[PDB]
Amino acid sequence: SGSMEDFVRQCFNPMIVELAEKAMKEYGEDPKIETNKFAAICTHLEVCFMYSDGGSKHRFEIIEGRDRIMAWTVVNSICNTTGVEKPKFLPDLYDYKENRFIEIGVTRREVHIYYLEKANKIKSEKTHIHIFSFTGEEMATKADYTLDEESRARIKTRLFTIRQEMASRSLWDSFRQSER
Ligand SMILES: O=c1cc(-c2ccc(O)c(O)c2)oc2c([C@@H]3O[C@H](CO)[C@@H](O)[C@H](O)[C@H]3O)c(O)cc(O)c12
Ligand SMILES: [Mn+2]
Ligand SMILES: [Mn+2]
Repeated sequence: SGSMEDFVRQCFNPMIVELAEKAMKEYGEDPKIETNKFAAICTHLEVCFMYSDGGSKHRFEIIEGRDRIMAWTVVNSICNTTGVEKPKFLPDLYDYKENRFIEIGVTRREVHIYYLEKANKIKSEKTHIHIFSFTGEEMATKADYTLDEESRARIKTRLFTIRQEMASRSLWDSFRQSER
């Protein structure tokens, strides 16, 4: 789906597109062939960055996007300084205000299905899950949404805009049905 490749390179900042290309090739996947997955990885990374800008200065440490050594440097450091237990898998963010790791989900499916999958693969009581969709729906652990409605609205409106531009290019149907 090379027209989706064109969309991704036009839609996302070059720093995001470059990181997503690297991430896919690390798993032997070709961004030029799995173009729907490339778009999905760019979207999740953009959401993670928008979320980290969503509250007070330095509220959040970003873990997603970092090379593995630096990501685990951030996590092991945080788990020595704040004493919070050590996750088995790298989470997306750490929230200094609530003293918890956050896992961010972005889904073309239903939020409840994706929430349960994240909860099950995580198996760690401490990690806060926040799920976004392209349709305006969000859902978070204990209905605790972490950010104010205005910052969440920026994220939800950004995902809608992406869905709308995909739809105008007849890319949305394939993209929505690509997720597994
Ligand atoms: O770097 C990666 C990061 C993640 C990823 C996904 C969700 C998160 O919440 C998350 O923190 C990280 O997913 C990747 C996937 C797949 O990306 C699909 C769409 O994001 C997912 O639906 C699939 O399950 C994934 O395997 C690849 O194929 C390749 C990759 O390099 C990556
Ligand atoms: Mn992640
Ligand atoms: Mn995530």
